[PDB]
Amino acid sequence: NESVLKGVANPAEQVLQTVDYANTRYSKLDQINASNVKNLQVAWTFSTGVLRGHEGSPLVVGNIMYVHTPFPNIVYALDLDQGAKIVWKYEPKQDPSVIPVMCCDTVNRGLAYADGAILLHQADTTLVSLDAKSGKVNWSVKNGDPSKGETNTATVLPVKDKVIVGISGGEFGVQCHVTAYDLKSGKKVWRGYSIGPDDQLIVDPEKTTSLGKPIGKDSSLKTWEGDQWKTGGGCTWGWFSYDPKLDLMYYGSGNPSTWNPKQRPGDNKWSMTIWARNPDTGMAKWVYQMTPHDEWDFDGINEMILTDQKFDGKDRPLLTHFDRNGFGYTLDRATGEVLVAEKFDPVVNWATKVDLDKGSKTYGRPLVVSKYSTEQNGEDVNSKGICPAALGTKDQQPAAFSPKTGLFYVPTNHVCMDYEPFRVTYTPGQPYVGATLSMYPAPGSHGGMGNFIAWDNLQGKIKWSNPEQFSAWGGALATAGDVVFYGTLEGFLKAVDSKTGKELYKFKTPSGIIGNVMTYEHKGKQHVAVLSGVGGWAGIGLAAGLTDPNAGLGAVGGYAALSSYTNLGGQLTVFSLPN
Ligand SMILES: O=C(O)c1cc(C(=O)O)c2c(n1)C(=O)C(=O)c1cc(C(=O)O)[nH]c1-2
Ligand SMILES: [La+3]
Repeated sequence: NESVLKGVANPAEQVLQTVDYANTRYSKLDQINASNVKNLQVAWTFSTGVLRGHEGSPLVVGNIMYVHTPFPNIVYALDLDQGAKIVWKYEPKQDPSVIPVMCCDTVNRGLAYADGAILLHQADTTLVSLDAKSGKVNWSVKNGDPSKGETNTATVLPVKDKVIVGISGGEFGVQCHVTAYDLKSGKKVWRGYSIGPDDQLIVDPEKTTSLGKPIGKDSSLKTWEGDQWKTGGGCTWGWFSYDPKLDLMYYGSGNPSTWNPKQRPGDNKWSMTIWARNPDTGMAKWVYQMTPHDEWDFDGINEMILTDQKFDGKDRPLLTHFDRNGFGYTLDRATGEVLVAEKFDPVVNWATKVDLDKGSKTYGRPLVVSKYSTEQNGEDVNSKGICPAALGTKDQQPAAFSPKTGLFYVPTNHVCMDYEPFRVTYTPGQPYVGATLSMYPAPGSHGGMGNFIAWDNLQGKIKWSNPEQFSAWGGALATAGDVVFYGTLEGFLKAVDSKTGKELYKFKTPSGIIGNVMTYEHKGKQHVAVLSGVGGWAGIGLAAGLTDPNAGLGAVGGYAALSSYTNLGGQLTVFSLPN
């Protein structure tokens, strides 16, 4: 919406979970800079009343702050003028039957502002348009059916007069998609599935290009066996980006259906894929699969950061993406050409490289190492030592980009995995996985399970790396003060120098941080806020109460030592400087 581009142009606000349309997570505010951020103090705090994992960030439109919670996804409206008083509250009624049909915690990744409305996407696949000034419901529409195992954890993207939403359920045999709804009415406009026939994909077989060449007819059907694409995954629970000058929205598709690759032969397109659609029609201009025929649940849903940098001496419209498979891709967001494809964790061993030789016969595909391939090791065989784990080198936590340093600040994981697939039959509403996993720190390094690194997307190198004891599940934020903020799983909100990488600030929030750090400006003064509350997959052992070491799909026993640093929580902490 034009109401969104007016909010991105106001650095005192945050009208999107992604900061800007380009998903850069870079704020122009420079009141809190590298020279005074040591003096940062807590201004005020606010508890949400909800436990489990708190992802996302609050929005601040004008002088009103909007805070969301995990299930049942309550929306608070705090009057920043009235001392953070609750002006209106939206407590939705949802079926508690929806919690067990969620892969990995009851999380919700935030709201969005458009045309005076607060857009909420509930866990039960219900899209609600709430009035920003009163909280009254403008319209409610159900995007899916949790009876079939279809939930939602992602945020929405408002573009022009439409709202594009995602759906979760890659672990429940869901044929996922992305859906555009009317902003003023909530009517369905177009629905672009990630898998299936060409009409359901909304793809031009002669004009939609993959790796520079047309995708052809039945590009996705010819890579699936029989009717298993109807339960084929490729879900869309990540972050959405948009370039208005190109009229293109970008997102990533999730894992292909079950975790047993033997019963799912073929490339399983277009799961694990970067998409580029028209917001109005849904027509894909170009498309690129990162992990063909997945064997490790390397959901390719991570954010698509749009930047304009000089590549080979030419100013190119770029697209950088830090995938779960451990590779940081740098693409031409206009054509879809893959320029760079390197590992942003040196321990990644599942593939030797991503073949980018333009006449290699394997152009654009990762060279799968047979030692760490679960399909080659076969069903009911434990593939030991695969790095990264199923949670990947980087999960839902979004990375940030600083145009001053030209670097990407990505909160990474450092966990490897034992993987044993087995055959499973599909029942609607029941999980459709077929794998028993065990996670543990990488044998190298220092025993830590996380790193906060700086990335150069034009040569594919790590400029500097900061270690972390546990994984870095919190979204990062870079500012014009040469600072980057991110939260640790032990509940620490850290600030590092954009160029050097030195820790400048560290404060203990009440719980582990899996949400994204945000900043805003009220009465002329910059504040930085973050939601605390450990959860997601890293804190599934604490959030779900699991005690088995293999429960929670391996992540319960992988983060056992997390319990001696944090409990469950639901707090928002706001920081500023002494007046
Ligand atoms: O394919 C899917 O349907 C889906 C959904 C989610 C989700 O909705 O949160 C996750 C995953 N997959 C996944 O693979 C994963 O590792 C994961 C971690 C988290 C989290 O909250 O930290 N969600 C999800
Ligand atoms: La998944």
